[PDB]
Amino acid sequence: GSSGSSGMASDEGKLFVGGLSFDTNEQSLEQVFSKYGQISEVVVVKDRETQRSRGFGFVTFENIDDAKDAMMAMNGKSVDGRQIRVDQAGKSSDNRSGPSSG
Repeated sequence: GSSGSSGMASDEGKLFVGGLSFDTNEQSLEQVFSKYGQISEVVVVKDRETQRSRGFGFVTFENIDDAKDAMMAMNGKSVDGRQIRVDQAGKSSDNRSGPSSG
């Protein structure tokens, strides 16, 4: 097929990584994404029964450019001899509030 406008440019900060090796943990990822740029936090989705690892995760970056900066690097990279991919994940979070005065 042939696409016209090749460019989303709608990064929010979170990245969508898939095909992560079981070994790949919240730390490993960071250790890598850290060499590319700054990181805010990591999130490795897991099952509810075995609670091991679904097979994908997401690393939150301070700002937008911060993430996209690393995406252009990981996007189609090999972490420890793998073939995972990286691209704009999107925006997914739940509201939350906390006390101030006590």
